[PDB]
Amino acid sequence: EDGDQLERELDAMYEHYKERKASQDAKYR
Amino acid sequence: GHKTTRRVLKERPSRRKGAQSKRTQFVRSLIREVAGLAPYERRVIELLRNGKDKRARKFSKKKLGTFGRAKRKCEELQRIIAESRRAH
Amino acid sequence: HFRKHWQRRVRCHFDQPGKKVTRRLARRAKAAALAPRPVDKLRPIVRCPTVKYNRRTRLGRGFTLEELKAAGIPRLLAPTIGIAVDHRRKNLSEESLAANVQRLKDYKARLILFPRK
Amino acid sequence: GALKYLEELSKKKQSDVVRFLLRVRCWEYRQLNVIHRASRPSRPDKARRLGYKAKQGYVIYRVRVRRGGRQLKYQRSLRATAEERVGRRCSNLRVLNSYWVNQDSTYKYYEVILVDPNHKAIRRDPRINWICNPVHKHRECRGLTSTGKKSRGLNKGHRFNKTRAGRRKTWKRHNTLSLWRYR
Amino acid sequence: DLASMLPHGRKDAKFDTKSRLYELCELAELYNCNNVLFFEARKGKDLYMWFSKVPNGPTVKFYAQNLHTMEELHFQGNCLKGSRPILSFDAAFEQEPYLKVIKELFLHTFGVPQGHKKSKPFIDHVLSFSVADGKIWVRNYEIREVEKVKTDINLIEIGPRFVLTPIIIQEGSFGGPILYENKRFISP
Amino acid sequence: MVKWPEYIRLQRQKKILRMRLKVPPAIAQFQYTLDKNLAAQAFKLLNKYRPETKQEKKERLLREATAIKEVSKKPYTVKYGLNHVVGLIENKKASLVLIANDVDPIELVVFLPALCRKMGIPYAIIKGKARLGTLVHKKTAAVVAITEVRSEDKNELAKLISAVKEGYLEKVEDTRKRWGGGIMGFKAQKREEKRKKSLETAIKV
Amino acid sequence: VLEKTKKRLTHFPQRKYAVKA
Amino acid sequence: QKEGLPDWFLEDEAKHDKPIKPITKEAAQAIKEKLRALNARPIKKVAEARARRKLRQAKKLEKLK
Amino acid sequence: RELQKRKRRSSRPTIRMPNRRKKALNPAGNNIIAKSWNKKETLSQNYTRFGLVAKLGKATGGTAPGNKALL
Amino acid sequence: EDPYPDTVEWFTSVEEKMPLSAAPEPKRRFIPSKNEAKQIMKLVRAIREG
Amino acid sequence: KTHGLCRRCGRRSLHNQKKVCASCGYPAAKTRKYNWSEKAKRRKVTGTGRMRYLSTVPRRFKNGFRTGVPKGAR
RNA sequence: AAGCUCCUUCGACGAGUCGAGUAGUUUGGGAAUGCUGCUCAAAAUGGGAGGUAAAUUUCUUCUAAAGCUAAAUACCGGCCA
RNA sequence: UUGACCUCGGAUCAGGUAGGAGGACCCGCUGAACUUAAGCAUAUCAAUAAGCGGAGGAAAAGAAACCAACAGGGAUUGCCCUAGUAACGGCGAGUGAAGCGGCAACAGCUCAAAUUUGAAAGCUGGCUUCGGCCCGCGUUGUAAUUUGGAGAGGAUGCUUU
Ligand SMILES: [Zn+2]
Repeated sequence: EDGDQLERELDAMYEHYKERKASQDAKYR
Repeated sequence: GHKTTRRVLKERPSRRKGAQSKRTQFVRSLIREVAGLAPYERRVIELLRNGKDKRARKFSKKKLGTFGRAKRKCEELQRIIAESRRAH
Repeated sequence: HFRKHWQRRVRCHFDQPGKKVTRRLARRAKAAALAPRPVDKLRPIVRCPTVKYNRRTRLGRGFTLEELKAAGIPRLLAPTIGIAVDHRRKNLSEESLAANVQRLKDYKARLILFPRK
Repeated sequence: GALKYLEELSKKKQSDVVRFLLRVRCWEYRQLNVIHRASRPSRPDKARRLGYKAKQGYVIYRVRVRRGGRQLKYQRSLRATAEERVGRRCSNLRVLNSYWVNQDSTYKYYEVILVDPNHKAIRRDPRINWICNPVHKHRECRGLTSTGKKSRGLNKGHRFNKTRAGRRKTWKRHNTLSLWRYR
Repeated sequence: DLASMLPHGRKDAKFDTKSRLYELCELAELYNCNNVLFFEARKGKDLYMWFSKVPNGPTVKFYAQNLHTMEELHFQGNCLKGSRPILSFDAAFEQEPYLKVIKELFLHTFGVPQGHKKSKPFIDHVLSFSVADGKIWVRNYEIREVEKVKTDINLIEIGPRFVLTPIIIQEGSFGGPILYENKRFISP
Repeated sequence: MVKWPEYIRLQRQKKILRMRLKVPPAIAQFQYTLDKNLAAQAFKLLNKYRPETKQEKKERLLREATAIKEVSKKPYTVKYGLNHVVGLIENKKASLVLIANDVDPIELVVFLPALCRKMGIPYAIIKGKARLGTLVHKKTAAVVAITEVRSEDKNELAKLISAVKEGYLEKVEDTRKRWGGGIMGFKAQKREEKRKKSLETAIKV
Repeated sequence: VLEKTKKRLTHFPQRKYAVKA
Repeated sequence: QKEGLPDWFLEDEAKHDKPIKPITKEAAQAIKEKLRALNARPIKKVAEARARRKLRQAKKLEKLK
Repeated sequence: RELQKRKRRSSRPTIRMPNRRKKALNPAGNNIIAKSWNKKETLSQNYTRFGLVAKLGKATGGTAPGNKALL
Repeated sequence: EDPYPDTVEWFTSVEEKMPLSAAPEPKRRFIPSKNEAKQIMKLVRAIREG
Repeated sequence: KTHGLCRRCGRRSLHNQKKVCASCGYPAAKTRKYNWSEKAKRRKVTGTGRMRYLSTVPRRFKNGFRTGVPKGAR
């Protein structure tokens, strides 16, 4: 109804994308 | 100069300095209620309701850039105050 | 006064007599198509604007709607019978109206208008 | 008469309704490609008055161009580069006009109206079949659109002496030494 | 230049030509100003200066010419920005009744009130008004002190140099009856 | 984890954004529509006044042509078309107006409820521009209207007018002036509380 | 050609005329 | 509005909706002074930088020889 | 220049363009003007014979003594 | 201040009982369709010609 | 060596490392041409080769680009 | 289908566009000559330009931000003469 | 469960289209320095050369948000004079128009803003026996009517095809 589950899924991929895009530095790691 | 017999000329339809179309005023009034107000007009509305008419004109000119534009915008928002009080 | 590269922009008019023949042949071509009609269009008499030239008259662009109606020539038929129409010029004085109305009646007296088909 | 109501609404771009719609739409365009086809004009009144019809052959492509300067200032407009880039992607179409839809602080968003000259609907219909003639190829590249006319200065008066009828052509005319036969 | 010498005055941007002359009154009422120094240009060539008392006071219209502003490198003088000046008036201002009205308006426009908190404490320049032709000549000088020979004052021009020819004086802020006409003004 | 397609992610993000953002009243009012019963009762009358299809119109034209080769009452039908319906509202000819709730550019219909109210025309918001489309044999109708019905349906239309203005217009008399949105779930509330506690000690500016 | 253009040419076509000297 | 909006929405605007305003050099210098560390310029570190400087010209002079 | 040299060197024939003209220079048909028009005279000379007027504008130069087609 | 104030209905609260347009109604709105007659006559010509 | 045979123009001007022709720029769609060398332009201009198709255009224009066969032909 | 005539009825005209501020460039042209970028951001007896000391900013003249159009004009290239 | 709509995709799907050359003339972008003069610098060469993009037989411009202050002119373009004038420049080197006027040529129009609403009256396909049929586009607007020196709607009477 309020989209709690849909939001949780969407934020999950956003964090994964940010972590993956930041981990290709090797100095960030 | 020379003396010639002047003539009376027909009115030009290109003249927009007559009674303007009643429908466009209706559309403007309706749309203004629907759309709402801009952030800078909200500041002017608060100033006019608080009684700071002088500050309202000065702020409006800074945003608009002309004394005439500031005067028309302050007059327009003054009417909204009068109508909103009447509506309430 | 040759501080720029004038040599690359120098126009010589060695085609002055050639262009005149070309212009004369173009005028003949219009007469070939519009065989009985004149190759020009009737134009009104107007006064020059400036006070330097206001004592002299010349030809205008086209006839005003008011002076075309006073002559007795319909608007939509005037460009068809060889009369130029200018919708931008105003009369502003009876002198300009009378001069061009009389010009139109003189044109109507000399006209030979053929049946449509 | 819905388009007259839309004209007034588009005049109040900072109003609560328009600001809200422009905020959400700006985010959506940013998630999409730089140049992508819009199935429908987002400002139907603005598209209509610029010459858009709902026929087969009329398309809208919207595009965002990075804003700012090169301290040098580009003599053409950001709207001119938007039209030129869309025309290159749709090389078979003819650019008709373009209009502003959104700005943002990093980009600037326009919607471009294009007409297909090889479509039967366009060719049979007057009022648009003039664009089918070959003298109208890549008008946006030559400055023949509305933005190009403004940039070139094609206006009448004493404030446009140097640039009307072509700036470069006027310079050549004023700097040509003419010698007649009988001097 | 005139705004710098006036600590009690403020600058204002371009004013609409199609508006009304008494719209200057509520404009000045907006900023709590009771004196208006109005610059009016025609054809981008001519200058007209108006001095007025904003609510109701008299208003005088001049034609300004022979303008020599600051930043022209032939003056060699300087003065404090906002310092209280000495106003040098001519004897003609005391006799002609219309020149007496202009004298009071000038004293209000260039007064620099005594206790103003934007002025400067020490006095070093004199603003002089002279009437030689049917015109008012405005000059600004620096009071330079020199030790006397066994201190005397020497003057050096520092500022704007312009000529004012009175066109009209009207009672009322920017209207009302005409109380003086030049009858000899030759328009550019 | 598993990666969703780009266009599926985009339209799902818009669904969450629609309920998270605080929407202005002129767009908030489009959230409130009529119930299942009122929609069915409206479409029952509206179906009896459906315009003739492309095939039916040709057959009627062929019938008259054949008769002449070898005097009618004014047709009554549902009016559709945004420019058409707006002119009917401005001229106070539309008895009842139904507006879709999902017009892709919302600015095309955002003024319609206010215009209907200003003229005194009863109006309702119907879930589905496609549902309105089937009524007029189109893919999509932004707005439909009824000007005049036949004598046998004059009483039916009048009852539906009262039903809408009682069942729908009174229910939104206070909510049409209010901002919509603000449906924060548990995850959103945790983010907001976390945001506050990150600024409780120091505020970098 | 456009229908409005055709109507104008239908009822106001170019005529044949002459001017006497 | 910022209160109840997801990170992917807000972080997108923070990147692309920063107002463009001029920065004075005095403001830039103060920030550099304010954020300067306490061990940025010890006597030792400045000494090596000058010593490293003199070597580079000394070596460059040799390539010239 | 290189194209012109190539054509002069080639064995292909030269495409001699006939002197065709966009606009005809003489009236044609079975009307009064076409049957009375003299190809060797000028516009004014032909109109003067016809008794008609050729130019309704102002005379821009000196005409022939017998000219009656220029007003 | 109120970040999200309600809209005070200062224009639509006043009912007006007249159409916005004073233009006269065309005759065609009161009579059978001229266009439909033209379409039918085209169909009649087709039927007669076969 | 530094340059090999170019396929588009036939000269030994194709750089072996850059893989770009120094004369015509073969990988690029357009042919290299510069206005500061008029001699270079006239060496490769139209008319310096065979002119297979464009030589046949003028005769077709002279006859109006007509289509068909002469009347009475076999 | 079309032109006109008359009138106790109507008559919709283009917005991140003008405009103000600022930077660069440009022009014989700081009423900024024009253009572009950035900040702000309009109007409806409206808007633009100009005339005018003439006593108030009266008067004159046009209608921007949509579009098409032959001819007189240029031509070291193309087909020829 | 089924079925619409929206949006986004696949296909060696049915039919099309663009690229390259040429570039004398034409429309834009970008863009110098040698040189000339002056204590210096701006200026000059030049809004040129080089570089990039885009057309045609011409291109471009074009039917006034114009010129004017007149007893007014009346889209655009070009020639002649205006004129080395106004105007801008240590009022250096210098730079440098335009209105009027004579002439060549002349041509005017299309939309958006309206409800056909007593009848989407409009159009792309592809199957044909070439008679005509269906698939769709489209009401978030395709026809007819109108384009502000106008116009609409009624009434009236001639005229026109
Ligand atoms: Zn090669």
